[PDB]
Amino acid sequence: VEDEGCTNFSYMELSAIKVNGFTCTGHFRPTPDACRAAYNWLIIISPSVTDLDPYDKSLHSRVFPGGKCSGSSTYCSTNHDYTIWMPENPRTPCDIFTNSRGKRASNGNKTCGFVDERGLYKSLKGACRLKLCGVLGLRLMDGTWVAMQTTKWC
Amino acid sequence: QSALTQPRSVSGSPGQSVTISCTGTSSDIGGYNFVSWYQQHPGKAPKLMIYDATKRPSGVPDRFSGSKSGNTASLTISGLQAEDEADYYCCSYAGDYTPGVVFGGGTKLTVLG
Amino acid sequence: VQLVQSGAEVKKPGSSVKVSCKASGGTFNRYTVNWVRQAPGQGLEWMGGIIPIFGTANYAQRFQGRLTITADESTSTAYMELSSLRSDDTAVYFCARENLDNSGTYYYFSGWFDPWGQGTLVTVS
Repeated sequence: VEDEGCTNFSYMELSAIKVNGFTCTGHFRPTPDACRAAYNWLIIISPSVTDLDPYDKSLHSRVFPGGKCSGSSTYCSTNHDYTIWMPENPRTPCDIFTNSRGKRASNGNKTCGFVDERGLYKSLKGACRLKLCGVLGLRLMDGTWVAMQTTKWC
Repeated sequence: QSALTQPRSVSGSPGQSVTISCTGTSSDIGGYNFVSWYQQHPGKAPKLMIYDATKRPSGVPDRFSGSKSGNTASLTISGLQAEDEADYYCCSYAGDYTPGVVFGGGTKLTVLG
Repeated sequence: VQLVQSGAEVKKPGSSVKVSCKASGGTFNRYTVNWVRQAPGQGLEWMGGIIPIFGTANYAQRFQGRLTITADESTSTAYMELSSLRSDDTAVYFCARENLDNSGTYYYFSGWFDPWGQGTLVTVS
């Protein structure tokens, strides 16, 4: 359950956010510059929606080779040659935060790590300060962002 | 800490146009930027003029206009009126590693005549 | 939104102040309360802010451990408590709101200060 002899709340805690987009296809391979202008008309275009992980800022979808990408920062290539994916808008929403409650601390001036409302001990060992939607909170080594009392940079 | 570089003072006669520059605006790795300008009369609180780059709240005339270019930002007052004599501060989002916002040095606009 | 601060205060090298700010009318869900200060004849400086919905407070690197912003939704009152006052802490301390949009487009401490308080002059020595 716990680690390291730590035994004794309200915090802000945070990947289902969609990023609308499309795909360009021609049997030729690449027009990044005119694909956008083809979209600004509001080669062929079809809607393809992806999700971005708020920490890696990485778009995820089956159309992507390994299911990941990043946005150069202009185009993104898929499984095939002729297909490049491009966003309708070249960012994490700031309306995906919440207020959880797990009480955590071992000594008076020492905090080891918290426990979710499910019961799981996340340790505060080896975490780093991370800015996320403009508010400064720690990124844990397990990979979840929390806004705690806080001394390293991710 | 640091601050945004502004001029110390600009001048204009009534009906003329002046532009206050601002350098060192911050931008996230992924491109989040947020510049804002405030107007402060002597002894009064600051008052918002441009909240996003080139965006105005209600009650602020179209004489006031913002613009962004890289880490630079410019505020333009057109048809300078006497009531525009005040201090002017740009304000930028500090970015990844500095918490909050960073203010500029402040620019004194004096209206002649 | 309408903002009013507590009155002026004169203090002492080594004492502590508490400034207040009560908010009247807020149709906004995503919002934030900040405190910027203004040394005499000098510029503005962001000191720290709070997200009252979550109680999360952010602070500048300076003013570390000397300052704590606490807000209360029930009375819509916010507080800055600065302790161990030096003489260079003589300034006017404004409280400013960030009435952000509920569609999550703008970050939490980007500096969209539309409602401002009248100010509180804190003198030391």
